Amino acid sequence: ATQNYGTGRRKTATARVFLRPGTGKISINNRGLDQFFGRETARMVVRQPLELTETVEKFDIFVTVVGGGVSGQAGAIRHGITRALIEYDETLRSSLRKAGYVTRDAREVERKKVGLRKARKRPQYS
Amino acid sequence: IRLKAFDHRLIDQSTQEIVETAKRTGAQVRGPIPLPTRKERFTVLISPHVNKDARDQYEIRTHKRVLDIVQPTDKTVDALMKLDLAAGVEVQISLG
Amino acid sequence: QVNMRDMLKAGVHFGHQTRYWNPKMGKFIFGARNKIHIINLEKTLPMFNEALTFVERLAAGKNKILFVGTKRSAGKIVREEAARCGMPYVDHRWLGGMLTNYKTIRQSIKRLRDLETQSQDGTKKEALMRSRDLEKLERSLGGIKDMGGLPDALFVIDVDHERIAITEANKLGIPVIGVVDTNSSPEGVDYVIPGNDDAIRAVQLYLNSMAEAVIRGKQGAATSADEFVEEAPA
Amino acid sequence: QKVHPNGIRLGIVKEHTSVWYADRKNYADYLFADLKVREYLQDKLKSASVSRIDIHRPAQTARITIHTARPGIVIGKKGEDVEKLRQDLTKQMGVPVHINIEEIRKPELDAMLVAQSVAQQLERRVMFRRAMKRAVQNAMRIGAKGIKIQVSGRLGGAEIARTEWYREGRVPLHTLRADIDYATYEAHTTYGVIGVKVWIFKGEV
RNA sequence: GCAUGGCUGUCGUCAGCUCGUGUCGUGAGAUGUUGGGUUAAGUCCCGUAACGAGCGCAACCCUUGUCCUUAGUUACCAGC
Repeated sequence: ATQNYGTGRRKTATARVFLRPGTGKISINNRGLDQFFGRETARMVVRQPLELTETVEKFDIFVTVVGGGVSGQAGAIRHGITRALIEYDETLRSSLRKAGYVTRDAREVERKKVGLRKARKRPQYS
Repeated sequence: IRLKAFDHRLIDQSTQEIVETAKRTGAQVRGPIPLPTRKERFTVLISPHVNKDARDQYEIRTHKRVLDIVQPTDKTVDALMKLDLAAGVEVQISLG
Repeated sequence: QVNMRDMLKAGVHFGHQTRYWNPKMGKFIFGARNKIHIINLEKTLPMFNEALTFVERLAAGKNKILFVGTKRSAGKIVREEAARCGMPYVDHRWLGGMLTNYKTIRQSIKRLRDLETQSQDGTKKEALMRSRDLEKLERSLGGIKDMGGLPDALFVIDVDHERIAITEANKLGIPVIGVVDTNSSPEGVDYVIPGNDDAIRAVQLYLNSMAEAVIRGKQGAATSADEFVEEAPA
Repeated sequence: QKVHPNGIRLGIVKEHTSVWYADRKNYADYLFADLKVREYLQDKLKSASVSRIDIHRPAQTARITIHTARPGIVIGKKGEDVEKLRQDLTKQMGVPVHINIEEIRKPELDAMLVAQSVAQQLERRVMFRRAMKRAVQNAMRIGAKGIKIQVSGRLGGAEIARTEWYREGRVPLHTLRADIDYATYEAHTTYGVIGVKVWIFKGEV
């Protein structure tokens, strides 16, 4: 059919993104988009790959995201929807490889090592 | 059926010793399902008299593994339990 | 060969210069025309004919003759008029310690006897990691396929270039067939050839005499290989 | 300094000497059995050299495979020691005990068997090096590709702690792919305590 | 703990440290291991009285990041 499955992970988050033709229906975990992400700039960051590919009005969007942090789930959707947009063709492939959206951000947290206190901070001597 | 052992070169090599040796006798047994793994870290000090920042840390694992029958009509695996236990596998029975 | 116009046309008579000089060689000189030394023309060919007399004397006696003198410019005639079953040769720089450290070279020819056959198989770059080393071993150990014994005839084409092999020869007592020049010293070499190494014709007309005298030595050895068993012409 | 050459390869080269699963309520009640078994058996089998004592636990009892390179000393006149110990291993380990004995053909290629002979020679007042130049070449006529033997201790001297070091062949230690044996048996002379380390390197992979 | 074994710190995860045979030196030595280029690296290439070999560095191991196959309860809810 026209249902399109999109996943995306960033900072231990995971978002199921479904994409199908509709009229601006943006719903996440049975919540509105302005209601879910309370008072942040990432309310527009989830639209940034969408408005780049000039399809902001032409699809239903159904998002289910689990785990992660507050602004880590918003990055999971942004990576998640870019994989769902490229199930169509590779016409928007070059519009997103150049945009720097398709690559999953590999930067994950680092473990505490013995002798040190943080991942790299160490106590003071004299 | 549920299985507990200490290394995946036994416990995931004894399920085929049960899946083949029960599906042969007619009854349907589905594919085994993995579970989450026990992981226990043990950081021990290494010097006899003290020098604290030299340490060494180990880890003991426990692999789990769950089978699933469909139609119970075989007591064949009930006799073939001493065969399917080899060295360090424990099998609690849940004959679904 | 023994012909005089072979000596005149090849460019034998001329030397290096007048300041590059050695008075231990100066007995065998003729003049100093136009600041370039002219070697003697009349004492060469009695010495040159008697050198081939003892080449043929060895060549029918079941032994080896070694050709050296690797210069990349004019040593290709040594690459060309050799590589047959009775004469080893060399292609790269003479290794420091070969006649005296021959026990090591017996161990390093063990790699040579495999990596030709080992390239039957040929991961991807891992084949190139070992087929690269076949080029260097071909470059140096390739000319020697013989193993066992020591060569009974060292034919040095240029004495001033390789004092290494002459020193390692006289530690063992093998004959050295050297070709000296004006500037090089006539000491360490056994059967001298007071000639020149400054033309492609002179380096070729010294060596057509040598590889022919061993063919007739092998033709003499084939004449004498029946003498080894049968006694009627022996 | 040189982390133990079994503890880095439990996995890719070797395996444990004892396999049995236990719950968290009985895990520390099978270890104290299996650790005073090995102190018992080696004090009895001081001769008839022993390299490895494996223990399996099948369903509810036991199994033990004692390895000797001379089984006829232990099985003497059809198990006069076998059934005698099997009565008395149960008195330390309440389950019924099996005892099984294999051979260690090529006894000069396992490190415990070699290093027990070093303590024997160095307590007969044999020279510290004539004992060991011959204990490596004998273990190189047949078998291994590299041997290190370190002999450290008093070494006969007054106030001397020197280390003999002799090596033959090839021994890697930072390759996890390889297969290395290791053993430390000691020696009590009439003065001082000498410790001996052995690093027999068998074939790789 | 200056009679010692065992076990750990340290220089320092720093790129070094040695041997066989050979030649030079009356000898202690030295050469290989220096030169040009290059490298996280005695890592490589070209050179060269040295030719080789070992320890090390690299890789072999673990984990994290992409996809594929095998698997669906206690996990999973797109379709019903």
